[PDB]
Amino acid sequence: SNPADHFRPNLKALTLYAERQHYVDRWLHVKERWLAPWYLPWWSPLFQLGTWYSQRSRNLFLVENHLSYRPYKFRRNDEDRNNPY
Amino acid sequence: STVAISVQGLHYVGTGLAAIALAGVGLGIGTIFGNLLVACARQPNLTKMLFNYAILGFALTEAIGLFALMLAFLMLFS
Amino acid sequence: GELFVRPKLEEIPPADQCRGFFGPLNDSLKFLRLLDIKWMMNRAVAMRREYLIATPTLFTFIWMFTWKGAVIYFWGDRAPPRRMDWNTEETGRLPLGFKPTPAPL
Amino acid sequence: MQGSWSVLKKNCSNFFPGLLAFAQQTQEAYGIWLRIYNRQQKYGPTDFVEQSETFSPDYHKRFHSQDKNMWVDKELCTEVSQKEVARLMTYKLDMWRMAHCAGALLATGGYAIPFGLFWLANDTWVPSSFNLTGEELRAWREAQDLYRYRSAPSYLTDTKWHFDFHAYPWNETQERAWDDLFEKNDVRRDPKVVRPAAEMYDGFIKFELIRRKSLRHLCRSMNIPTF
Amino acid sequence: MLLGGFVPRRFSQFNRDPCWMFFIFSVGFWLGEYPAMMIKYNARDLVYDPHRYVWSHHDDHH
Amino acid sequence: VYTRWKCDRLPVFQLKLFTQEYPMHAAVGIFTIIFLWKHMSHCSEETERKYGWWAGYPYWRDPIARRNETKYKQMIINNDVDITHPKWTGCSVEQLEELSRVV
Amino acid sequence: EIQSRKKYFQTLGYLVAFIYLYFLMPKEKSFSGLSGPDGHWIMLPKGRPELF
Amino acid sequence: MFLFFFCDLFWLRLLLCMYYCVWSRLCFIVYFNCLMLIFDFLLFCLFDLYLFVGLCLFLLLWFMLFNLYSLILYYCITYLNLYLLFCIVFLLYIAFLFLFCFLCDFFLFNNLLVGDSFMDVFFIRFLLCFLECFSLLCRCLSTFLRLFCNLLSSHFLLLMFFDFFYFIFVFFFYGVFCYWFILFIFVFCFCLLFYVFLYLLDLFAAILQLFIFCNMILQLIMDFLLFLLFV
Amino acid sequence: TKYELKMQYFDEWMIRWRKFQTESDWEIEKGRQWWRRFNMAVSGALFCGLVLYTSGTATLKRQYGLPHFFDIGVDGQAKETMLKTLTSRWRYTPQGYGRVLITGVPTYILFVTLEHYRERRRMQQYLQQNTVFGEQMRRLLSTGKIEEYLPVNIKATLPASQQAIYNY
Amino acid sequence: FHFHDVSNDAIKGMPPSEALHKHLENAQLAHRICLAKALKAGEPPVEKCALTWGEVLIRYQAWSEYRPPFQDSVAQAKYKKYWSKKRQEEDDKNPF
Amino acid sequence: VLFSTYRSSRLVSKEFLHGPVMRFRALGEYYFQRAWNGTLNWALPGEYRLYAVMIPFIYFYHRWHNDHTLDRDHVEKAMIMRWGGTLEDVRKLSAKDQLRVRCFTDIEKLYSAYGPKDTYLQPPGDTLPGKDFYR
Ligand SMILES: CCCCCCCCCCCCCCCCCC(=O)OC[C@H](COP(=O)([O-])OCC(O)COP(=O)([O-])OC[C@@H](COC(=O)CCCCCCCCCCCCCCCCC)OC(=O)CCCCCCCCCCCCCCCCC)OC(=O)CCCCCCCCCCCCCCCCC
Ligand SMILES: CCCCCCCCCCCCCCCCCC(=O)OC[C@H](COP(=O)([O-])OCC(O)COP(=O)([O-])OC[C@@H](COC(=O)CCCCCCCCCCCCCCCCC)OC(=O)CCCCCCCCCCCCCCCCC)OC(=O)CCCCCCCCCCCCCCCCC
Ligand SMILES: CCCCCCCCCCCCCCCCCC(=O)OC[C@H](COP(=O)([O-])OCC(O)COP(=O)([O-])OC[C@@H](COC(=O)CCCCCCCCCCCCCCCCC)OC(=O)CCCCCCCCCCCCCCCCC)OC(=O)CCCCCCCCCCCCCCCCC
Ligand SMILES: CCCCCCCCCCCCCCCCCC(=O)OC[C@H](COP(=O)([O-])OCC(O)COP(=O)([O-])OC[C@@H](COC(=O)CCCCCCCCCCCCCCCCC)OC(=O)CCCCCCCCCCCCCCCCC)OC(=O)CCCCCCCCCCCCCCCCC
Ligand SMILES: CCCCCCCCCCCCCCCCCC(=O)OC[C@H](COP(=O)([O-])OCC(O)COP(=O)([O-])OC[C@@H](COC(=O)CCCCCCCCCCCCCCCCC)OC(=O)CCCCCCCCCCCCCCCCC)OC(=O)CCCCCCCCCCCCCCCCC
Ligand SMILES: CCCCCCCCCCCCCCCCCC(=O)OC[C@H](COP(=O)([O-])OCC[N+](C)(C)C)OC(=O)CCCCCCCCCCCCCCCCC
Ligand SMILES: CCCCCCCCCCCCCCCCCC(=O)OC[C@H](COP(=O)([O-])OCC[N+](C)(C)C)OC(=O)CCCCCCCCCCCCCCCCC
Repeated sequence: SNPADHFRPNLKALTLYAERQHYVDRWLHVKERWLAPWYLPWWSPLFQLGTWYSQRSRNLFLVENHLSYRPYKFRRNDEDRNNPY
Repeated sequence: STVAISVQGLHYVGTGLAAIALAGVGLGIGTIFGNLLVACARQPNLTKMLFNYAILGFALTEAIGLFALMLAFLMLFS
Repeated sequence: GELFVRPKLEEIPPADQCRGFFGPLNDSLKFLRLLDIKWMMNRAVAMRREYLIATPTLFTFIWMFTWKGAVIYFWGDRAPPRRMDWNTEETGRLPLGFKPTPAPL
Repeated sequence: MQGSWSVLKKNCSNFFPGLLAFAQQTQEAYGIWLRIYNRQQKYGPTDFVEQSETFSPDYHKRFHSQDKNMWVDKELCTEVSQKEVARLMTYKLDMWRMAHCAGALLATGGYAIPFGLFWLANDTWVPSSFNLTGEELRAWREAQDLYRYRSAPSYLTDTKWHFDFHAYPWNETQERAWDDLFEKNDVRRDPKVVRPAAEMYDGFIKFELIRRKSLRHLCRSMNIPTF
Repeated sequence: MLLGGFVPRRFSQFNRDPCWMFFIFSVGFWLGEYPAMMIKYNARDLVYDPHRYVWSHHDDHH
Repeated sequence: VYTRWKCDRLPVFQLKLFTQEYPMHAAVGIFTIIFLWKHMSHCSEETERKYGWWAGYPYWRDPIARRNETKYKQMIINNDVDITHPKWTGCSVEQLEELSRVV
Repeated sequence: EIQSRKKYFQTLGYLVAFIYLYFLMPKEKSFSGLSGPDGHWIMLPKGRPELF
Repeated sequence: MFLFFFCDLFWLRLLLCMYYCVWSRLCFIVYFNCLMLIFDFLLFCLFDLYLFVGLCLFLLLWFMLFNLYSLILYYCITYLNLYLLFCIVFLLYIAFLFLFCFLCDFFLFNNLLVGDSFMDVFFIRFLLCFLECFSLLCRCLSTFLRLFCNLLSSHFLLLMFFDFFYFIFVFFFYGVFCYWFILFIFVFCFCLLFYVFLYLLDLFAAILQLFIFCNMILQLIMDFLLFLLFV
Repeated sequence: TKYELKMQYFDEWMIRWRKFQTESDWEIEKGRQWWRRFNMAVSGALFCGLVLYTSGTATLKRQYGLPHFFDIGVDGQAKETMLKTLTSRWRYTPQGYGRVLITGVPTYILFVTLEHYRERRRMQQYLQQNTVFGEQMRRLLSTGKIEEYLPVNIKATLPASQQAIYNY
Repeated sequence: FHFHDVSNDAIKGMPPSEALHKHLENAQLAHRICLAKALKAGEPPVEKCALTWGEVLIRYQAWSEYRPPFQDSVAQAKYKKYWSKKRQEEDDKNPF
Repeated sequence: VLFSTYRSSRLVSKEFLHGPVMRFRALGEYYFQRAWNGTLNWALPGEYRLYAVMIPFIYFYHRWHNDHTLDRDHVEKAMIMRWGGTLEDVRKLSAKDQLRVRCFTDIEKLYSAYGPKDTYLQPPGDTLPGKDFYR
């Protein structure tokens, strides 16, 4: 135990936390702001690169019909194997 | 009945078993050098070259022991 | 290892000489060549087109080692439980007396 | 050459006249190319017309073969004059650079405008039609020559180093040819002395086996856009 | 690569080069910190913490 | 004579190095970075308590609770959230007042 | 000349960084709470009542 | 979660800036074989077979600045994590593999089908091809595992032995003044011998492990190289 | 019109509030998936056709000539038929950048156009829905902002065993 | 008022939807109790009821994300394929 | 046109900070630019004195950091847990008492796996406080 503790980074300075929802929403707002202007047509490769893959992935998530339960990604406690909630 | 039992000392046993792996590794290394001598007395002009290969062999063979040793530590420190 | 030279048209043995799982699929059995995987493998080896056997394998491994492995691990569907929580199909519908907003026009 | 404000003003002033001239040159060059292409398809060898495949011996990758995929039309003077061929070559260079710029515009929509400002500030990648006077044309040619100077030595060094590191000439005459091929321009090279290097290198790397990095250096030296 | 440089023949020569002067100072620190620990941690008046059984790292990591 | 390493400035050489010398390696690295930040950028509170602190989690002050309290206070104050709304409490305001008078 | 000046400035900057890191910078998440930050949340929404 | 931390190389970066503002020749390289792939003259390769030299040199420098200096007490190997090493090896190995695959030459994989036409294709050759395709990925995994395990085991052993030496030196040196002084002197001499032996072993093993780390990558590259003969 | 910028917020919200996904919305998404696959298939077919048409004559002769892998007889007949059909008339056979453009630009345009108009179709479908998702879509297009916790505000239907929270 | 039992033993034989809803209800009950105490004391609610509100928020996020699978042809086929009679008998036999 | 891509576009004069730069280069070059200073992959020099100087310095600053920043956390945790479970409780002690406690922690560190186990295992019948003393 004590010997194992010697293999840690020794210059940790600061830790910041952010919810996935929050920064995903902020990123989407940035993307909408930069892809909104008229001088970037929807058929341009840049616009499709920005939008199509995200749309496809979100559609795949929505279509999902799984017989098992996937525990919430951001639970308070994910260390207990016998408690998915 | 249904009991969730947690024994603590078992992590020693497993650890010891992992060390048995070294019994091969060690032996294997010896074999290499054994042949090395029989190869240096059979063509000494290549000694240096042979030595290099032996070292390569040692480094590959030793690697395996480390794997086992890692497991021991994992179980010995958990 | 060494350079590979494709065989000439005259150096390629005839299809009738190839063997399947049990035996050659000669006349009256030619259409079974499509279904016999071993016959196709032997034919590919005979024609020096061994890549048809090797390329799909390696790529598949890569595809598993790179992209599908993690997808199955993180997003795959585990085995269903014994007592299953089916959907009653009651959720989502708007309540009685609700006045939905008009659609764009 | 580096970008400058004077060149930016020059190219912004002559932007639309340059585009109109480029369009006229495009029509003329299409006519010339149509004549040449019809003649090639009609009187060309079977391998040249059918685009015979030549694969490398190591990785079996197709590339143009100098013997089979290139054909000199000895009787082209009847249909097309020398000046027309020169016009077509110049237009091909201008059209390549314009095509790359247009592709960037279509790809990035309106976000290419600042990059267009960087583009018009330098004569390296603008068409020759943007110059409406002798002095402007001279400066444009100076920019092209500067790019050639920048790119050529890398190509020459790549070729020479790879050969010298992995092979040597067979005989003394080949040795002299190879050594004299890569002399600086301040001395005059005798073509008769240097010619055997062509066969010596044909033994090493034909045009069909040219590597991608060497090709990039060559296209840089030829003022051909590479991105 | 250990190719060359000043190499003192004996202890008395460590003072013939500033770098080896710093080295011998550091060696003095290294070797002299052990006697200090012997004196400090084997002292007569050193007393174990009365509350040493209140908490230990062993129960924490377990 | 012109060389990329000697004549170009550092950002330009960086772009050239990772675009015309090692483009595949850069692509794979970016792929791996995206994967790491998509699947290995989360830590639960229990995980932090078990492993997130050098000497161990100081339960005697519970800094995680204070951090969350600051977070939620900031969100409520900035977003003008009415935490007494029935959806948060599961009961009407009048029932809440009745409960307050009871307890 | 250029590299000498650049490396001189880089050396000074690295020296300052080294001193701060190994002699002034506190380690985060201290047990006692006397030194270093315990972490905090960022990118929280602001002025979005409809979000809740 | 975003953790802000720093590597343990800042002093070494300072020394690099101080000592390499001026040019110096390099004549000793841990993995020299990346520079000499071809040994028979008149053989040449159209593939960019020297592309690995720069990455090899930088990787050697980085791993040496970390691993070799880690023998100094309290020096930290900042990157010592299993999955981080997996990421590094994944980058290098998969990048070169994708370089060979993007070539779109399927004949390059003909050698994967092991054996000759005499061997049964489905029951022998195809199973050997399966095993070889598996072995490529296993080589990647073994490379990164071998690099991680060596460092971890060596440093665990060093820490434990140092702890034992501190214990006996501090709490049993008084025996020098006692009648059992000979036992303590024997033990102390044994500990000094063990100290020197461990340090020498670690110094050799670090360099050798870097050599093998680069050798695995170069072996991946060499397995798919084809050489033409000048005529 | 750029529907993706509007629809990304809606899709993220639906994922966050997927509990209230009726079977109708699920069918809508499945139809979107099916149409995406169909668009991929047709675009790939167009790309293959353009590649085949622009292929060199020698390339076609090698590809659709002897030997025959199976040698059944139908294989040879089909290969000869295709080879004759392609080599009968004159074909523009560009190389390099030109073949890239000819083969790719039509494919990209077709795929992008089909996908964009299917996105518009999905937006209309969700507009016509009589579920909470449809109401959210209408509110999004009206006010321009996604109203989270809408299902619990307007008291969207819940299973009989989970209506206690609405009991106020 | 009464808190639901969401212990591991109770949770083991429960559907995911029921467990999530019970957790949400427990969070709401705790939040309303804390708010009632704050109102009785007269102090502001935000200065006392922030953590309980956050717990309600996180339970809402976990509760709204889960959509029980629809019972259709493919889902029923998968369930019947995995849960054969042999597997059901084996599950019954196992005491764990 | 805005920024040059060439390193030749100078931003300062050739003589800017010439003196300090020359002193810095003199410091760098005196010991390193020598025939016997042949490095192994730029990391291990041939000059002995570089080792003799840099190994002690690296150890010294690493040890200072470890003693004053890293191990201090464990020491403070032991003090807090064994003497009240709160910082104020520890501060209620005098500096001498804290010194005694910290030195006992050092003792435990030096024993580690080889010292007596009665430093943390309470023998039966011992009269000293147990784990439930403050609970
Ligand atoms: C609106 C939607 C947009 C979609 C998104 C697009 C995104 C941008 C990508 C680029 C798009 C093209 C940009 C315009 C290029 C200009 C036109 C052109 O081809 O120039 C000829 C020229 C030909 O080059 P080459 O090397 O000589 O060709 C060798 C051939 O053997 C040459 O053959 P040859 O030797 O026999 O000689 C023939 C020559 C003989 O002719 C002549 O000599 C006369 C001159 C003719 C050409 C003139 C070009 C002028 C260019 C400048 C235009 C003015 C710009 C003004 C700018 C300022 C404006 C204010 O004539 C030709 O050049 C013909 C070439 C073949 C035609 C290519 C066009 C095909 C696409 C168009 C049809 C699409 C239909 C859609 C249907 C939809 C169905 C569903 O093109 C180029 O220089 C190549 C483009 C360079 C940039 C490449 C960038 C990467 C491309 C990747 C594309 C991948 C697929 C798409 C998806 C991308 C996703 C990532
Ligand atoms: C109206 C006009 C007419 C209509 C339009 C017509 C069409 C126009 C478009 C087409 C034009 C084409 C021709 C263009 C030629 C010029 C190109 C060029 O740039 O030349 C260099 C050009 C100068 O050219 P030059 O002086 O003429 O020299 C040319 C020589 O021949 C030297 O030549 P060279 O060959 O040596 O130079 C080449 C160099 C060109 O590059 C450069 O020179 C670099 C330029 C940037 C340098 C920046 C340095 C300064 C950095 C400052 C940082 C910030 C400082 C602090 C600021 C504080 C502010 C408060 O290297 C490259 O070519 C590298 C290419 C790399 C390609 C990267 C591809 C990535 C692909 C990704 C992977 C994908 C894989 C597939 C995945 C598939 C997955 C499915 O550079 C500049 O002028 C530098 C400008 C710097 C601007 C300020 C710094 C950035 C400001 C950013 C503001 C952001 C605001 C928003 C922020 C929002 C935050 C939320
Ligand atoms: C809220 C609290 C504040 C924090 C906010 C943070 C916001 C975060 C947003 C969200 C981000 C999420 C993702 C995070 C992922 C992190 C991953 C990570 O850490 O990986 C480990 C990894 C460790 O890398 P490494 O191996 O240690 O090497 C990186 C080192 O920087 C060394 O590498 P290198 O040496 O190769 O680097 C090149 C180096 C080459 O060498 C040098 O240039 C030497 C200097 C080195 C400086 C950098 C090292 C820093 C050392 C520690 C700090 C130094 C002391 C600071 C004192 C602070 C006092 C409070 O050159 C530079 O560093 C260029 C900058 C030079 C600046 C010089 C300034 C001179 C000013 C002179 C003024 C004079 C005024 C006179 C007025 C007179 C009036 C009369 O970190 C990174 O790779 C970088 C991560 C950065 C991610 C982006 C973060 C966003 C930007 C935040 C900027 C905040 C600015 C505001 C702060 C204000 C004070 C509170
Ligand atoms: C050149 C490169 C070389 C170097 C390689 C270097 C790398 C190593 C190689 C290995 C790869 C390493 C991995 C690196 C990471 C790359 C990314 C990655 O892995 O992403 C996977 C990732 C996996 O998806 P995911 O994110 O995990 O999500 C899973 C969901 O399934 C996603 O759902 P979704 O909504 O996105 O839809 C996906 C859909 C994708 O598929 C579709 O959307 C529909 C089909 C698309 C067809 C595309 C065109 C094909 C050609 C059309 C026809 C041409 C000829 C026309 C003329 C004919 C004349 C007669 O797939 C499915 O869902 C499966 C549907 C299967 C239906 C089967 C129905 C039964 C009947 C048909 C089969 C049985 C027939 C028996 C016949 C028996 C006869 C006796 O993405 C995908 O695979 C899907 C999106 C991309 C689709 C691209 C479609 C084109 C593919 C290329 C085709 C042509 C080249 C291959 C042949 C070459 C021959 C020379
Ligand atoms: C923001 C936009 C994002 C875009 C995303 C899309 C990707 C990027 C787009 C394009 C980017 C620009 C650059 C592309 C590469 C340029 C390559 C190049 O320089 O070629 C020059 C070359 C010109 O030189 P050339 O001398 O005229 O001819 C070449 C020589 O023959 C050469 O002679 P050779 O001796 O080298 O001969 C060998 C040659 C022979 O080939 C050729 O050169 C012929 C042309 C290619 C034919 C490919 C079709 C083969 C047959 C497919 C059959 C599929 C059946 C499936 C049925 C399914 C039924 C259920 O190569 C091969 O043999 C390679 C065959 C391909 C093997 C593919 C293996 C894939 C393995 C898949 C692994 C697993 C994947 C994941 C799992 C998926 C499933 C779950 O160009 C071409 O030949 C054609 C270029 C076409 C460029 C791509 C056009 C892109 C259109 C995009 C449409 C979709 C957009 C989607 C957007 C989404 C929203 C944003
Ligand atoms: C190419 C091969 C190189 C081989 C070099 C061999 C060096 C031989 C060193 C001999 C002994 C040196 C003793 C130093 C004592 C310092 C003071 C001290 O107290 O230290 C005690 C420390 C630790 O001793 P300790 O463990 O007894 O400390 C006790 C402290 N308590 C009780 C608190 C725990 O000594 C060391 O750690 C020295 C180990 C050196 C191992 C060799 C490292 C080589 C790799 C780094 C090379 C750096 C070169 C840089 C050059 C510039 C690069 C650009
Ligand atoms: C305590 C637990 C310990 C567990 C330890 C487990 C091991 C962890 C090891 C971590 C370190 C090593 C990581 C090595 C790298 C692994 C890579 C990997 O598997 O990542 C896969 C993952 C898969 O991504 P994904 O997980 O988002 O997959 C999406 C699939 N659905 C939507 C169905 C859920 O890749 C990524 O994360 C990167 C994705 C973005 C970059 C690629 C985009 C292009 C995709 C092309 C195909 C599809 C689009 C169509 C074509 C293009 C059109 C423009």
